[PDB]
Amino acid sequence: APFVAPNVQGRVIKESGYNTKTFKPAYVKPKHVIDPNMIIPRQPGEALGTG
Amino acid sequence: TSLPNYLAGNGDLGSWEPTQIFAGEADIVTEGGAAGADIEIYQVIAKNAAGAMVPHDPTATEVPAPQSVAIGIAAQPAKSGQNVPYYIGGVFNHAALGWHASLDTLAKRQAVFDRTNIHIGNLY
Repeated sequence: APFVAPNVQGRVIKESGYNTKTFKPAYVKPKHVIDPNMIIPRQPGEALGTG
Repeated sequence: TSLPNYLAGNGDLGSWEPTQIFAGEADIVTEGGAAGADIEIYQVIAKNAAGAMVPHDPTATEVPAPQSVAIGIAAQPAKSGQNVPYYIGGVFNHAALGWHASLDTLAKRQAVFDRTNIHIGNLY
């Protein structure tokens, strides 16, 4: 605080102002197409011959 | 500091009489600023060319120098380089204030503050 001789009126103190921020999210779209080409082939667990 | 005094003597302690500063009810405005010279309480003070408070000095020179136009009444004493608080507005007893030489009569002591918020006048 300011030292002010008791005679005189005193000093005028100031203030400060705030701020803001703003954000939009991004958008994500993975997709798969499932051919027969991908359903048919043998998957590892399957036995040999008669999968 | 050490010896008492044994001789008889008179108790002439001291004296005091008020310094009444105000002679009116205008607005009492005050500022503060650096001083360019030694300044006493309630001295009338101008601002030198460098913008530092200086005791008022009429006829300070072929052109009036800025010490020559009074700007306020020092509210507390200060040495050079120090900050002086000082009045800029109000109605002030001309007798309480410190004045330059040859700025003797109240007719002059008013003319020095002929427009500002400072007015200078008698007490009754």
